[PDB]
Amino acid sequence: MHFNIFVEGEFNNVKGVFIDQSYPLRIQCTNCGSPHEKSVVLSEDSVGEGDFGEKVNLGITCRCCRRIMTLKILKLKEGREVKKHLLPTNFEDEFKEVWLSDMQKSRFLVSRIETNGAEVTSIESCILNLVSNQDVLFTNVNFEDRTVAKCNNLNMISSIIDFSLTVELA
Amino acid sequence: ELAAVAHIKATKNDTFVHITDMTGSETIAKITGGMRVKAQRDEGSPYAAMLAAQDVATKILGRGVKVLHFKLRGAGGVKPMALGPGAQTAIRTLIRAGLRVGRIEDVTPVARDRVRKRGGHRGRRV
Amino acid sequence: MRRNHGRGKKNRGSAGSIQCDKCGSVTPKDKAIKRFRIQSLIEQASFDDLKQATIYDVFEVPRMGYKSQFCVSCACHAKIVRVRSSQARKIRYGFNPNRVA
Amino acid sequence: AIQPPGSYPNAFARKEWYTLRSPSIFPNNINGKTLMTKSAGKNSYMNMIGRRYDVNQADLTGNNDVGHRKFIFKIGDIKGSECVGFFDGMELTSDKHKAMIKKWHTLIEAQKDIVAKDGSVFRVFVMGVTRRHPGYVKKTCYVKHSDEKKIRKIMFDVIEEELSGCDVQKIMKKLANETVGKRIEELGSEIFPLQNCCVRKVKTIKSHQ
Amino acid sequence: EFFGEVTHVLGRTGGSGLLTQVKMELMHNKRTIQRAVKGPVAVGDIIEILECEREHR
RNA sequence: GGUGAAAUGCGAAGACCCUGACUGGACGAGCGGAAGCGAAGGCUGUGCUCUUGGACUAAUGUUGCGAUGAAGGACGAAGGCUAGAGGAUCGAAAUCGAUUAGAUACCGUUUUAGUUCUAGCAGUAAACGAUGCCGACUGGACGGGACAGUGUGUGUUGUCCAUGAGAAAUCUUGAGUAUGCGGGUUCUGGGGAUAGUAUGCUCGCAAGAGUGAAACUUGAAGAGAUUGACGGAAGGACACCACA
Ligand SMILES: [Zn+2]
Repeated sequence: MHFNIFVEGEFNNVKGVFIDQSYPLRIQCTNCGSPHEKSVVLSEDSVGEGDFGEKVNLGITCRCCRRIMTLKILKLKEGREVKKHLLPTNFEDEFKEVWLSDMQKSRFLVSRIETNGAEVTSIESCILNLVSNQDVLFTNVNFEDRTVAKCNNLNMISSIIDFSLTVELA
Repeated sequence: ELAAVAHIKATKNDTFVHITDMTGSETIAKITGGMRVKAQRDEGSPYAAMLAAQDVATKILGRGVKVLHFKLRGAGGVKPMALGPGAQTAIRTLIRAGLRVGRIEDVTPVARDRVRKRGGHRGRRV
Repeated sequence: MRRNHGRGKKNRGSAGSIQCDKCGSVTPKDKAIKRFRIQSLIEQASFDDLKQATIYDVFEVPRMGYKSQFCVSCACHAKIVRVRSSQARKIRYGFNPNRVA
Repeated sequence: AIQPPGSYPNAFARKEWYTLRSPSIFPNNINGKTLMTKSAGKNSYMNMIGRRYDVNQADLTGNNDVGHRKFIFKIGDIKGSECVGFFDGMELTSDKHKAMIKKWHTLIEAQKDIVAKDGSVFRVFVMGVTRRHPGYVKKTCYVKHSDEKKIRKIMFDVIEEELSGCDVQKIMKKLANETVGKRIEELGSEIFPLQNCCVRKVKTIKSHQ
Repeated sequence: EFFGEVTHVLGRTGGSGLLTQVKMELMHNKRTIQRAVKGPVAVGDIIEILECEREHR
């Protein structure tokens, strides 16, 4: 069962968004219904092993159902989702590198997960990154608790209102 | 009162809970555990058979049905013919919602001279 | 190993074959492992709730009989049959059809 | 909900309820209701003719020691707000049928056709098992092959001098009292003692009614 | 609620030796009954119930 | 739906599930067993018909007409091949999806020859009890199947114990009856490997079958049993450097 992470709200002078692939969430055991009482962190450099010995990111043993549960991150293959871009620099060819998804239905795709035996029901936080409409990049944009990010490129305002993160089955 | 029949198919995957007429030609409710979970591995477990026999309970219990005659089955034929795990936990969940019980029977299909089935001369080597 | 040579066949050439109930492999009928069981149609941890639900004044819960048939690999793996020692290999168990009840 | 929300693309109140009524031979004539989807105005209810239902013989005639037998009826007429059934078959329940076959015994079976008085044709299947006498000490109880061919000839004659040209109202009277299973067990037990002799099933091949 | 006094200790059969089978004897109307408990029970003890309709074995 | 878990693939032109009618090929469950029959290969629905076997029972006929058997002849699982008919299920080859360091494999999806019948060719199997045929003689115990008798007999056959035999495992109408060595009559073997390979010949539509060497190489290859070591072997006990 595959999941998708999205960013919602109304966007003003934004061109792209991207998380850094490391964030906490909350899971719950299928065949049980009982939820995990903590928030686990799912990075992309972690290592694990399932029942057949495959290489996954995280591994938890469901207490009630009494089996193993695995999660792992996919990468959003570069031919249809990420659409390589560039950005400005000094006079010789630096041209800073970035990948940015597409705004299909008034939201951006940022990550993709594959799950066995567990099930994600929420996500707590992340590390946000903003790309101006022309060329300037804001890193680690401190979003409000009131869900409005805002930064200024020395004159103008790029901002996002009604900010939230979701998890939809794919 | 008013009586209906409950056809309950239960195998290693995906129990069924299907309620019909006395003739059997008119359906009153049909909910399969398997449209209660999101993992394909657990379509046929006893927790998903309890989530399925509770929706069927509240619905037909307002549509006027009071009594139930049962008809159980496995998969029969050239397939394994014995009731699965989520069989007994859908019956016990309807008996508690308030319904009464009539006759009980087992109606699995019996091959009296079958056809050949999968695997070969050596079987499925896993 | 055995004086059977592993199967109950005497004074005939061929003896008919069957397909195993778990993997589906082809085996002689005299060599397969066969088991018979009578199970109640309703679970035993559910009889109390069924005595208040019944509408008839007298009810008998049904029972069915089942014959099973497996191959040597599938019965050994499933622990239907186990490895025995050299002398205990010779002990056969039966049914006695002349028992009183 | 296994699928994502959208990927792949009250009528019950406007229905009808009828009443099923069985033949008047049995005391309990009323056996339940049956729905009907009102397809059209002045809906031809010939879509409700042909349906088929069964009832346990312990419910037609309130009695408990005969609850191992069933009767099967077929709808053939509508009178106002009420349906009528006709005799269509008979069978044993699968749990009682299984309990008569025994390891180390012989099983004899026959079958035969009969013709009723109006021309309806029925097939009849019969059954029997061998019996041990009160001082038995062997392991098997088997009849010789040439003597199963003699008991089978007897089973063909009992079937066709009772169930023959005769009304259908009484063919349902001697299928309920076990008249055929009791003649088989005395004419046939003079070749070998038998037990569990019964009619196993009845089919309708071609009815008139 | 109801009551009952344990009078026989059949055995300890749990997943990891946690539960213990027992044979109670209801008191408002005498009836032996099997039942599984969870704590450290002895003989002569009187347990509570809130419904007496199961036997477990 | 199926899986250790999934993916390809099927589903709003309504699948899956429940019901009324039909069509088609294949198969003959349970009863079904250390039970029967056939030269062997093999043979389980019911009723008719043409053919067949061994045993038993007897004051029938005949009168040695017999045992073995290079050369010759007929039959012979499954797969394959040649013609016609047929087409449910399963499925080599091909093909994608997984798994993997890699898998042209195990597991799965799409889809074939074949799998069935009639008429033939072919001639092989761990075609095995890995156990020529005929004749004489030999202790017990518990059984089965057929016939005849009346407290038993003849032909067959399963299990278990001695005597005897054997390198031992084991054998019990024989693997017994003395190296104390001869009842009649055949076949096959003569250290391993080269090799059931070359060549000639006979048979076959073919695929192949039958018969069948040498040069050169080499000190062991093999049978049955004993004590150890090991097993991604099975059990029974145990332990807050194990769990609850
Ligand atoms: Zn198997």
